[PDB]
Amino acid sequence: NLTELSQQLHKQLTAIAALAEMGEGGQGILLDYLAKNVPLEKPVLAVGNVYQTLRNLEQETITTQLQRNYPTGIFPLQSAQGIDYLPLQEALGSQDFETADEITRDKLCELAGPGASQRQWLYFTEVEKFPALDLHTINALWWLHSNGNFGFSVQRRLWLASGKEFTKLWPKIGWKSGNVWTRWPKGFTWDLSAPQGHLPLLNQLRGVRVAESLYRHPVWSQYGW
Repeated sequence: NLTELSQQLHKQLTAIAALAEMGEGGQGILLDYLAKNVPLEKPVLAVGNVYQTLRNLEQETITTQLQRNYPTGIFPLQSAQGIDYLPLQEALGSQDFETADEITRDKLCELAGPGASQRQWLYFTEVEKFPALDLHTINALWWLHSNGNFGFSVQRRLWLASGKEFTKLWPKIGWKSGNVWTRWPKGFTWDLSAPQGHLPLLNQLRGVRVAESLYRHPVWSQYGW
């Protein structure tokens, strides 16, 4: 039974869900799966789902073991500018998407430099000059810890599937409901019941220029997003 479920890891989510509900046996299988695939070299959703499913059990022994074996998560926290992405990983690992959103916004300004860090918002030109590596790390964390539901890559593909029309994009990802913009922060859905691409948020107070620059950034094609 359990070995059959083990082979389903390589549809994958159903097996993962089943294993986690099967006591020490199934969880032992999940834990062993991480040991054979962590650290990731490329983002693999199954690995993210295994880690997050185990985290979601909220059992002390599992959580402690995960924190001990994988203190920085399952994905290398790489930065072309030496930025620390652990607080982001920790927020996503705790499924605190609201905090993760806040951190991501702060990290993008930090990535852009002292100018954006001071004014606390971005210019589209700064977005164009973002290093691909940092965007990859940030997006991977969102993607891996949300069953592929969240991430700029997710928003970008929906945008492409909308003929690059932002007015069609907003209702799909829940940032607009007809003629009314979703109100920050209470109007947004900070959990996995949110629509595909709902997070991270990109404030439209200053237009779509930042968003478009981000979606058109070479990182997505370069890293196979």
